[PDB]
Amino acid sequence: DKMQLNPESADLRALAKHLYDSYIKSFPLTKAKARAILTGKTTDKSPFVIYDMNSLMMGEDKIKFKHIQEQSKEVAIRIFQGCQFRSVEAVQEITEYAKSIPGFVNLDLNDQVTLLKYGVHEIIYTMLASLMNKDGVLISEGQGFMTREFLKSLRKPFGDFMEPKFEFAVKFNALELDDSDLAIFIAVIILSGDRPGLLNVKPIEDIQDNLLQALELQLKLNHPESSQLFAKLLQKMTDLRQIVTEHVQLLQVIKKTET
Amino acid sequence: MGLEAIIRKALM
Ligand SMILES: Cc1c(C)n(Cc2ccc(Cl)c(O[C@@H](C)C(=O)O)c2)c2ccc(C(=O)N[C@@H](C)c3ccc(C(C)(C)C)cc3)cc12
Repeated sequence: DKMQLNPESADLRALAKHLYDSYIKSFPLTKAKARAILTGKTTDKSPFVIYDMNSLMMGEDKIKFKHIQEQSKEVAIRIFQGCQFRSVEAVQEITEYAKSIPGFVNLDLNDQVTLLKYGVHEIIYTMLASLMNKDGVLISEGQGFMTREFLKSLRKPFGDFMEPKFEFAVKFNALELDDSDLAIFIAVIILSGDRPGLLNVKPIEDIQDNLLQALELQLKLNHPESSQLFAKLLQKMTDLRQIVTEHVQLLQVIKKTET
Repeated sequence: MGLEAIIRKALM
């Protein structure tokens, strides 16, 4: 038929394996290790759960997103300053992963910055779904857990801040992807040839076509029940750009009235 | 440090 064990198909399985190994060393908290925490399938001393204001104030008497602090006594902004803090940390983790993509470092150095400039947001929201469920999201490298309703119980600008990510994560986690699917999918997002300001679009697309081939074979082998999952995963790349747009539109309110 | 010096830094 179509799928066969040719030398070309093995090279796509070797690329998937290579990207998976760099996916483990670059990103400390993987999905499989995060799902075991959420479903209690592990024995990691049962991390803390922040579900209201009393659990937040009491839970902060243990090392948390207050790393460096005495900034922003208000809890609505202090939580938001923690998300942007680890987001910067996620930029360095994604960039270290991008270096392991075959051909990424061989591109123009300015294009490498451009691909990561407009790509980190979509990957931060993709990998955040691995830390989420219907109840909340793992925080502080799995040592905490902030509920979805407590985040929504914040003020008007900050209450709807995490909710679009939860609504994406519910439908995205329903696809039941593992780390082997996400590693290639993340590499496809980086090698996007439609980023603004790209100098050499052709060699970026030549790598993405190679990543798409590896992602196609991956989802066919790993997911026999979900036909057209490769098609569904590409449409999710359009869900992500709306989360980025809603996040930018949320930052407009901060400049307007937040003094 | 506006998301461009951070990526430039990590890209040694
Ligand atoms: C990476 C990440 C994690 C692990 N969670 C869960 C999470 C929940 C609650 C708390 Cl309190 C938290 O914080 C401490 C506990 C921690 O992470 O362990 C963490 C996030 C929640 C929201 C956002 C986000 O939407 N971030 C937006 C505002 C942005 C900001 C800046 C950028 C650039 C640097 C690329 C410009 C990109 C996206 C990012 C993350």
